[PDB]
Amino acid sequence: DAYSFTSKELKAYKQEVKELFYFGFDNYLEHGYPYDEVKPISCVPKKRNFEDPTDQGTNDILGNFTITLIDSLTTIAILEDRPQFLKAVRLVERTFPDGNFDIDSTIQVFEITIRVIGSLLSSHLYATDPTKAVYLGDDYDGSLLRLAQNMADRLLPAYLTSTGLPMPRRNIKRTENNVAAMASPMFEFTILSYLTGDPKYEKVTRYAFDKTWSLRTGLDLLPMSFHPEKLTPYTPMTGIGASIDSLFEYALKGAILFDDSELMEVWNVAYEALKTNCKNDWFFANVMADTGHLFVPWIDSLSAFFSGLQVLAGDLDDAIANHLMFLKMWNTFGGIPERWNFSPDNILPLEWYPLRPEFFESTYFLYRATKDPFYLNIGVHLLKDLKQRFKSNCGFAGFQNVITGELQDRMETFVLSETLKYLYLLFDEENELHNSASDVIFSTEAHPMWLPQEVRSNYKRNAKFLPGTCSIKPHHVIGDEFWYSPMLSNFDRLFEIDSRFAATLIKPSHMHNYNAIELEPGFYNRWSNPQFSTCLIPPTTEIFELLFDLPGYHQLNPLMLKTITFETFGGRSRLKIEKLQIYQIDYYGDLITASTFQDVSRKDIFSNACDAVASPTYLYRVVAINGRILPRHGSVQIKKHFKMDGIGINDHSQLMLECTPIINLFIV
Amino acid sequence: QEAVAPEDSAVVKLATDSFNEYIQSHDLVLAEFFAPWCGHCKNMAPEYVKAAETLVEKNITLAQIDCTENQDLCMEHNIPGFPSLKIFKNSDVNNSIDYEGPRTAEAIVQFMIKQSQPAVAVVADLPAYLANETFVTPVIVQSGKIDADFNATFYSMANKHFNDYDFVSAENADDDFKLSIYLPSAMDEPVVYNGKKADIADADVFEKWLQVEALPYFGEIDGSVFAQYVESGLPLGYLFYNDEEELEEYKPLFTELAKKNRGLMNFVSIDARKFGRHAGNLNMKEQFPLFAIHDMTEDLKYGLPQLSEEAFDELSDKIVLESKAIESLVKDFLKGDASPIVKSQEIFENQDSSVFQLVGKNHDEIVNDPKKDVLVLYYAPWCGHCKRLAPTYQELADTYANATSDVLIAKLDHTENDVRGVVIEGYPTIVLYPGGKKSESVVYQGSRSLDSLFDFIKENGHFDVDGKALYEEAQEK
Ligand SMILES: CC(=O)N[C@@H]1[C@@H](O)[C@H](O)[C@@H](CO)O[C@H]1O
Ligand SMILES: CC(=O)N[C@@H]1[C@@H](O)[C@H](O)[C@@H](CO)O[C@H]1O
Ligand SMILES: CC(=O)N[C@@H]1[C@@H](O)[C@H](O)[C@@H](CO)O[C@H]1O
Ligand SMILES: [Ca+2]
Repeated sequence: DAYSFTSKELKAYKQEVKELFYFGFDNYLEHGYPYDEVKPISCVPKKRNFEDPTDQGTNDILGNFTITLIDSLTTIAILEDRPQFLKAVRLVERTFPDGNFDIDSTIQVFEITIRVIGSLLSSHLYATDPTKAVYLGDDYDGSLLRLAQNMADRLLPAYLTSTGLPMPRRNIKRTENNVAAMASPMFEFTILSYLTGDPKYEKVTRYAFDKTWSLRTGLDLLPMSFHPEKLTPYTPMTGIGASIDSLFEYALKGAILFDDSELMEVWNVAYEALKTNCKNDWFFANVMADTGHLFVPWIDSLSAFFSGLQVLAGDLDDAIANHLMFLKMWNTFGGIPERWNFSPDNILPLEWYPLRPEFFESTYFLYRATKDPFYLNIGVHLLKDLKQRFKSNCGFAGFQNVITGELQDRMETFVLSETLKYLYLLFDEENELHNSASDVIFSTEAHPMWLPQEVRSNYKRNAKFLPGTCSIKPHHVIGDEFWYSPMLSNFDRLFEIDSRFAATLIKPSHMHNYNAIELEPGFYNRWSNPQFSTCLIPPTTEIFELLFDLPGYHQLNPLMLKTITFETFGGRSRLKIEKLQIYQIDYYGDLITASTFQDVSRKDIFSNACDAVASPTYLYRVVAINGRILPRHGSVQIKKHFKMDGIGINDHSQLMLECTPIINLFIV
Repeated sequence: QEAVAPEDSAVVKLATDSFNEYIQSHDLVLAEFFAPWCGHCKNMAPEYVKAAETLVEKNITLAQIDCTENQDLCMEHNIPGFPSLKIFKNSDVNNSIDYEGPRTAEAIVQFMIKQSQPAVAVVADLPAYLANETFVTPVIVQSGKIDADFNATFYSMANKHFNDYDFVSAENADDDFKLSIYLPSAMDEPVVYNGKKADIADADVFEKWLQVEALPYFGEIDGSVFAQYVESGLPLGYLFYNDEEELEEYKPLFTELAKKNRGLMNFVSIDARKFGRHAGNLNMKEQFPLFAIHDMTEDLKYGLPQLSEEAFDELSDKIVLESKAIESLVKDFLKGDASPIVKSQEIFENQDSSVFQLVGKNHDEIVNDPKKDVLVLYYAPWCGHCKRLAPTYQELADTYANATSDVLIAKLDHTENDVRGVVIEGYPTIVLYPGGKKSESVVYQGSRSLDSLFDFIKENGHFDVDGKALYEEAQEK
């Protein structure tokens, strides 16, 4: 019954993940407590580095307030174990009997906000919600809410800047800041405002978020880092990776949770910019904010969350394509390296894998969207890897360096908070979060959030200080299939990444024995359709992209007829064209035949010079526009309502590049 | 693996230049056009090598072509993708049949052995041939004197169903014509044809008779053999069993049913351990043993009542399906009185919130009511936009619930509930069902704002309840 994924076997895996989380949490309680974390290899507390203030890498995360316990509160709540949650809440109260975080620690506002405040707010919601199986009722007295409010009060002074943007670090007892740090806190602080009824948190943090969004450039791409006082971008680099991810995440999630139209519009604009400029076939590359040109040849591991974010936004196909790349990265290295070059070990600049949950989060959300046992198999293999390689004497340790296989002696709080939580939820089909609530919004640290309607109404009343849609099914899903996984069987480009980036996907020495997750014989022999489980011939043709800086405004959602219609073409438009040569394999795996070149007009009816040139060797085909990969036989028409050299229009109304018509691009 | 057969292995590596010569110098050659990179060929390689080792004893050669190296050869054959298992016969490079069965050593070996033999095997004595070799597929035999037209249609079908079955021709002048099918499961029992001789000569009649009577009475169902049951067109009755002992317990009754209901519906046994999720795909809960009847023609699932999840968890004794219950369900389905099972969650008896959670079972009943106006929102729990709408939907439902009690506000989880007769091209989809005996459903297109929804309900509602004023009248208080 291996890899059959019945309800009973899923319950077994869920129990295994529960036992793993309890192993880690009990080890922390026994050894690390009362300190922030417990070192897994050495079985000793990982105390805050009091002696060396300069060590902001460790000091920022560790404020010496049992951050692991606070973060694990929400994980315990999701486990639906009332006794354990009550015990943890009582332990938190005992650690902070006065109800305040009077700890002399210089800490990072963003990380602390997402972890301690997020966990406290979600735990309070769980404790005060009668529906939840972890309801405390009389035993609870708002202590978690008061602690969260105290921490928020201590952190708020960070926003008392000239421009209203928060300072990167602050001392709770008493220059460069990334956009994610500047803006993301607003989600948690607005939830806090709703719960307490105090508008100040929401007002200040929302203003900071709005300023951060306004800092975007003309392309609607936000540079990752900024100087709050000078408002000068340190790096033109931008993307969906670390330091900017939480901004988009919380823009969309706040739009969803607070029913805010401004946040939803911000998300729409930012997401359209990302699709136009950053998006590629298998990942969102990192591009210059001002120009949109590729900046660095690597994609960081933090960006693996965007598949889940897109699942939330309703773009299943993009999420699947992006998640497949990180699946291949795990297959190659056994752990998603911090950074990885797609264009050429030495390939990985930063190669430590701290056991980040983003891949787990994406797998969980994609399984929820598609219900495909492909992602269940991914989760099973991740659990096996945890137990066999990451599990240690007193916790779970990630790779210090995937190239050599060394395991670092550190258990980050996000491990217990997010990785185990998402794995359990992926295996816990019957969890109340998705079976019953159906409206929860996970925070960036995987803390469930939801504002009760009474709280919403009270906050709205007492103040004192076309639309979007979701795709029903992925494109690759064909008809109905009961026996086989649609991803394995029907995703023709499933293994295209292996060939396309074979140069940079080099298995380290310790990875030689490991087989590809999707190719596990037990899983493959069961969840693969022999009729359709077929590779796709790679494109041998030349593929190049050009930029169209046409004046006007950019249409956020061009309407789909197998045709994409562009009423307006203003702003930069990244068009991915394919050169067509006779007897060659195209982007879609079909052999180019002479009929393609038959009845071709190279003459420019809008000009005269091109006519002499026309009086062929190759044609041009558009395969993706503004990041939207066209379907097979996919035409594109742009409404007329040109000056740029080398552009022409023929009798058939197909734009010419270099006097060469583009078969599927039209100008109507 | 590496997707490339080892050199010591029987597999033959064929290059661009050496492919044509090898094909011309060998009668039957199964060529695999693979690629070292993508893993379908990687999982193919072990079973392919085993099949090559087995086939070498019988002189059938297996070849491997690496499209990454022999590009031109691969385009010349119009390879769609990898692995493409193509069969070359009679030293003909132009002619290339495509392998279709499962990618297993046993399947490949059987397919190639069949390809080696002629379409129809002529045997002097039937019993000798039957005993000589064991068969893994049904054997169709045209014993006795054969009419010319029937002979032609029989050979045409054999060519058509070359891979599906093995056809045998044992012509005897004295013995009368006797078409038969030998099921491998029961080689003793032949399925003799009792219809008139004229119609069976028709290709369609023979095709239907094969598609119906060429299936095991109570065989083990699996994805590979699913196409055989789909082609028959009859309803399929699944039996989930936890262990072989359970299957042996249930075998007599189900074999009797399959024999008795032959030509009406098909009964199969599905290993619950291997295929538990199929039970969910059949609109039945994973509580085995479990009998579910699937009607692929109409897409209607019928099954025995199942214990509730809470009762199942409390339950500690193995579930047993009553034979009388199974027979009664089968009879009701055949008559047509049996009611289908619609994919639906448990009926939300307790409705704490104003929004009336609709499940698949009660959906059509609730919306079709003419006494009230129903505004169903179709949502997926994962989709963000529906979560965004939930607060406004709750406010609107609260506003209408206390006002005139004539407009019902509900929502249905489309991912967990299948609603038949409603077109949902995305999420969220807000559909207003106006009151009255006959009133076509209206789909909401405007921005999903509170005032917009109120105006939509008023304008397209049969009872013309003005929600917005009711909202204001509650607002003033
Ligand atoms: C600076 C320091 O070590 N402070 C610790 C604190 O981390 C711990 O939670 C508390 C409980 O005993 O005891 C304090 O002395
Ligand atoms: C038993 C044996 O070796 N038979 C071979 C046969 O496989 C081959 O196709 C043919 C032409 O080369 O020559 C025969 O002798
Ligand atoms: C009596 C008999 O078997 N006749 C067959 C005929 O049906 C078939 O079409 C032909 C082609 O192989 O071969 C003959 O021997
Ligand atoms: Ca995150």
